[PDB]
Amino acid sequence: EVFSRPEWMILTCLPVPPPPVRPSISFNESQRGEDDLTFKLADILKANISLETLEH
Amino acid sequence: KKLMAQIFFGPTYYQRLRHMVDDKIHARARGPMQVLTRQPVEGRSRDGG
Repeated sequence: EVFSRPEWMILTCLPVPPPPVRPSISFNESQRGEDDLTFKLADILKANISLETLEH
Repeated sequence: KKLMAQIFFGPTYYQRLRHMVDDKIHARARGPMQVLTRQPVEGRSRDGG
């Protein structure tokens, strides 16, 4: 009832892990190096906007 | 003094192998840490733990 209601197995609001989980290994000034997770999250984000603009 | 024993003395072809101690010896007392895990890095070269 308090800690794991079955409805929470289904995701509606996705937590975004902060940079220390997905460190941007930023070498030089004119370059960066985003973590795999940072790309996959941008993929989630991209797919989501696609859906939200499509349904609206 | 003569050793009581007689030794099996003679030439034998020995090879010098590629692992020299001074290329292996490693010590660390605080040094570089990984970005993600914030734990010591790996390897003699990288000043690892």
